Amino acid sequence: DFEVVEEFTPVVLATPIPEEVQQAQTEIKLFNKWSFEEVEVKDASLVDYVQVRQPIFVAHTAGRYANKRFRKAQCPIIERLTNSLMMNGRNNGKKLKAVRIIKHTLDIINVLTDQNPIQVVVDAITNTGPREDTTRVGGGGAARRQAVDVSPLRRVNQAIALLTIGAREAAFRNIKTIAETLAEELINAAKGSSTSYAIKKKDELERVAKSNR
Amino acid sequence: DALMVMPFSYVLKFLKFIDTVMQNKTLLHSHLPLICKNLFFIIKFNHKELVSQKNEELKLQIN
Amino acid sequence: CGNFGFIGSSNGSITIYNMQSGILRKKYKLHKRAVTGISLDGMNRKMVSCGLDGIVGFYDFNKSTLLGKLKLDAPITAMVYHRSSDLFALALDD
Amino acid sequence: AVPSVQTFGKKKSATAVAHVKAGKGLIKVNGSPITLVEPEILRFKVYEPLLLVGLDKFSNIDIRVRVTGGGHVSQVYAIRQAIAKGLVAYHQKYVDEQSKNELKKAFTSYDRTLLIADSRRPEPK
Amino acid sequence: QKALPASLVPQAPPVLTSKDKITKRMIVVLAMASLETHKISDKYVLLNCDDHQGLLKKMGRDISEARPDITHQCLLTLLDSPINKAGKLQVYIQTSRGILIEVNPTVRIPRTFKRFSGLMVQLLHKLSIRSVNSEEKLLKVIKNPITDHLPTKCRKVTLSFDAPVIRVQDYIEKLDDDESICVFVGAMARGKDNFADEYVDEKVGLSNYPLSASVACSKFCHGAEDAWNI
Amino acid sequence: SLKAGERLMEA
Amino acid sequence: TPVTLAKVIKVLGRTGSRGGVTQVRVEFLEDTSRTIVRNVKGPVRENDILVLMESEREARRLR
Amino acid sequence: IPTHAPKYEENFNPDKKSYDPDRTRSEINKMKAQLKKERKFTMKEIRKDAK
Amino acid sequence: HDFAVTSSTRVQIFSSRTRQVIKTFSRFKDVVYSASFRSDGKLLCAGDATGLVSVYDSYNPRTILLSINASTHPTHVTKFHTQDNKILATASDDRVTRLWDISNAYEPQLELTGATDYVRTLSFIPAAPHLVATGSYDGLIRLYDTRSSGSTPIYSLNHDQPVENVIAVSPTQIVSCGGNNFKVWDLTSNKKLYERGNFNKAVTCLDYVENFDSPMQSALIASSLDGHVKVFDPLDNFQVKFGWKFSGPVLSCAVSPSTAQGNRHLVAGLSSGLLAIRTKKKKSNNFQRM
RNA sequence: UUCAACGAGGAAUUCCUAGUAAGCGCAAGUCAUCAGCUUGCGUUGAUUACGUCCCUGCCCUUUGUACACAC
Repeated sequence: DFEVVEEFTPVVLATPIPEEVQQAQTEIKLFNKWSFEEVEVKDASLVDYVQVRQPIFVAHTAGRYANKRFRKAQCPIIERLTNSLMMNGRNNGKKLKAVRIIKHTLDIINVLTDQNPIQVVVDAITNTGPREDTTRVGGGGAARRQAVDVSPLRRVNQAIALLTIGAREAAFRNIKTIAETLAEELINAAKGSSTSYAIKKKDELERVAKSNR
Repeated sequence: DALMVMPFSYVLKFLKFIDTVMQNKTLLHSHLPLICKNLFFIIKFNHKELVSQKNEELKLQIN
Repeated sequence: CGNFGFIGSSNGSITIYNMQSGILRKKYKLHKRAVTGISLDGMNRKMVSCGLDGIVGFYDFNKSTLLGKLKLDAPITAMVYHRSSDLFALALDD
Repeated sequence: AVPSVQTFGKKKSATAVAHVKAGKGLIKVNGSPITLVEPEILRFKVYEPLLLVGLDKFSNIDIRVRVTGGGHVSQVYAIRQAIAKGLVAYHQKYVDEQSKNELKKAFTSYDRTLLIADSRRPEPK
Repeated sequence: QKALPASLVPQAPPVLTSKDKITKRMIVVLAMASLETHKISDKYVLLNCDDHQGLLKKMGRDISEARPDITHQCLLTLLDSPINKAGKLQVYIQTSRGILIEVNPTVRIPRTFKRFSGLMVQLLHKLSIRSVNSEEKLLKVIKNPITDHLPTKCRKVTLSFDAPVIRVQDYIEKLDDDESICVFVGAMARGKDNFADEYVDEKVGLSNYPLSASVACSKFCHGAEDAWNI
Repeated sequence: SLKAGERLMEA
Repeated sequence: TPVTLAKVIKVLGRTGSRGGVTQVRVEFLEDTSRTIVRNVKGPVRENDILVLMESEREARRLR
Repeated sequence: IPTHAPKYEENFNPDKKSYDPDRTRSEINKMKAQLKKERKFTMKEIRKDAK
Repeated sequence: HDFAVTSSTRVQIFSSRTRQVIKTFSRFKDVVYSASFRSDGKLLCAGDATGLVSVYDSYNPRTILLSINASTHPTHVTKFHTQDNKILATASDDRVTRLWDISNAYEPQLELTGATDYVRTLSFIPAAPHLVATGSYDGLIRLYDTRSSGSTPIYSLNHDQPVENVIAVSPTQIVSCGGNNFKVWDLTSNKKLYERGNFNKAVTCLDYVENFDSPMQSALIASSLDGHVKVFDPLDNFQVKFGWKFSGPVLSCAVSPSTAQGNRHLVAGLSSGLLAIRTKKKKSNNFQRM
């Protein structure tokens, strides 16, 4: 048929480079394990806000996303998960610890549910983000709520927030750690099991909006 | 902004209002540029939905 | 662009060298008999080769794919690419 | 006597000087190889100037990087910046300009902070 | 064909708190309780309708609204109900001054009134009360709003007199296997039953008669016991 | 206190 | 319950909305000509899609 | 459910401290607070009349 | 190349090149009973005497991955599926086995009941992945199609003695040991076809080897509470070919799997409280240019 | 064995928008101030607004003037 030759000598270097590292020059995988192609966002209106189309090697892109309004809609969603994981007074700044426990939770997500953990966390985002909410229409403070819709950036924000703080309180004083509780949370949120803090909170917010619609 | 806030059902009854008001030719001629400005902004802003409505009543109304 | 030179050998293989530094960049292997015509777009985007087995191959150039292949009814002896109108003429054997 | 090229990579207070010259293909950061650059979770931040363009660009040149200052992550960002713009400058000066701006296009499509830092800050609102 | 449990010796039920937002339970919220303290010069008291002529009128308020006796006799009824012994209930109260108190199931509220008054003074000023056996902390002032502490799947209803009357047994077996039930009952002497409009999606009632507070609590508890087979 | 737009809508 | 998707075509300005809530004008995707005025909670801009649990309800102001 | 009895003091007063059952540690805490306030007042007064 | 030995209240992974304990799992509360590796060899399930299946990952004893709380009775056998990866079959002293999806580890995805006394063994059929053969102390190897209800076996094989183990040799034939013999059963025809009773006391366990470097193309070895472990050749009518005698009653045995590629092992753990391993092992550039 | 406090702190309240909040240590001790501490210096580094006058306030204008066109 037709084939292109574009290297003309088997490439060998003087510094020995590991075989999986030099295998990573044909496709960029997260932590050299998890592929970014065939990772779709199975809910439209959240594609163009959960970003999985520039593959990365680690969740530590030091780029600047907090100086325009919707610029954090194209931080990769693994890194948005990581950044939302490193928040409380105890664990502020510790992005390498957050990256390391994201690596551990994607390994154990894959070893429990034998599928792509990036696809699992993307399904967890698109199942967790609430599609309706209530504002408090004031009237000076008349305690009545009015149901509003909710924009997709707010849905991705509140999805990552619900998932991460659900993993924190689920790891609060049990035997499991943050990596294992976050793995359980992301798996249950991906399949949508109503056993997770995150989609129970989504179902409560959507049900209250349905109530005082 | 007042003409952009209102939805298309209120745009259709605004067209009914203009259709009735240009039969009384007294207050048509005393408010011609106001009627022209409001009506042309309304259908220029709502043009995509207006040309997808299918009703001969509104077609005869526009004519 | 002046960057690329294209060699078409009698064993049917186009090699693309860089004119500045003189080294092999790419090597397409479509034909099996002698490649008698190579040309490229004015925008370095699609190249066109013709061999004397009577197939005109159309390749993308930036991506290294082929866009298509068209089998004529005679071995082709010469190509001339008019580059502004993107029309090339072949002197066939018939 | 040798064709050689020197570039600089900077983040906050780390700074990395990379000398690129023609050779056999060895990439050495602070004397040790590139496969020893700790904190070992950002070793792929150091690797991505190699894996973005292929090791066949590095098969004929040897790089050495000297990194001072900074912390762990500022040093890996200085290393990757120095390696990237050193490969670009070597292919500019001693290989062809078409491979030069192909390398610039690949690094700039990944992130242009491999080639241009974000340097002077803040903003007084 | 089905075997026994491996251990027939009866364990005590796991006492539930706000640190367990998973288990199905019954929350009872005593709203608009009258729990305020005051100085005498030398002495601190809890404001009654009877410890004063006009301390409440010097504070501005009226004497009919200083009734801690009725939240006392609701708390006694809820914590002597069998559902509390079975461990399917916890009691939150919220003062009319906006102070939320979490009440453990394991507490022994004192039976006479002024013992409860002296308990409420130290609870309101030390924000915490330990046991005599001092191993856990079993009556404590916690942070508003109550929805931070209620379980994540929890239908929140309120109790009144002017509402579509239901039956507690079929109403509780309507809800599903992990949903709890948070019942805001008003511990006023009188007042509009709108004390929890911002938390509640269903306002129901239990009788066609003017129902007292602890009688409403005991009615809902006995209905819950019949619905959960206790 | 309404504003333009909703005054015109109710009218 | 069948849900529907609706793309923003215009963020309505100078409406007297309550803060943190912005009115918006969305057209549908199954018939991309008819619009409806909704009012959303988070940050919204043009040509982004948002999810309507119902579409039988026009939005008033909030205030 | 087990049923514990609540520990609390009778005739509670927040402004008075708790009644410690030791008269030689409550006494040293009382007189530590006493020397702290009297030392602070004393040296405040002597530095302001020095001023 | 590694094997896990379940003693009381710890599980030790030994290496197949040094035969020392590389890693050990000691954080069980009661006697740990079963410990098996997943078919990918990535994680390790252990059933415990309190009915708490705990699955760690192998080669990391500190990360307990999930603790399935099975029956209140002791859980005596825990093994993953051999075809599927994300289902784990645990039978217990509750006379009911359970299939658990390890994602949803709260309720069992299937509850295989039907046996009257003390189910002590599972097995999976090696080509049809819907087919679970379970064995209990009343005889009566039940076996279940998991697409059906699952509370009734499709058929039952009457080993007359209380079975101790059931393994699957072919996709068709399975071998059950219990009592002084073992029997083999064709599974497409529901029918016994060999029985060897060459022991004195009860055969405690079996396992099976295929395609390994051997004159024997297949080998079933059997461990039998009197000291003996014997190897039977499935191709000439399950005739015994070799045996070892040990210093006490042998409670469990295993061999290195079919693709061992190195130092090959036969291990037998005794009821005396000790473990017996028998292994078989395996100038100038100028001058060169001249 | 059994007689004080305490397991992340109520009501309220204050501050805060990118190398920012927060974590971390290391130095200095600069005529006032500070060592019951103060000021530097680097290391790690986010979440959420970036819209709106609906609430609370503060401010400005009410001839368009300044030259066309337009309103």
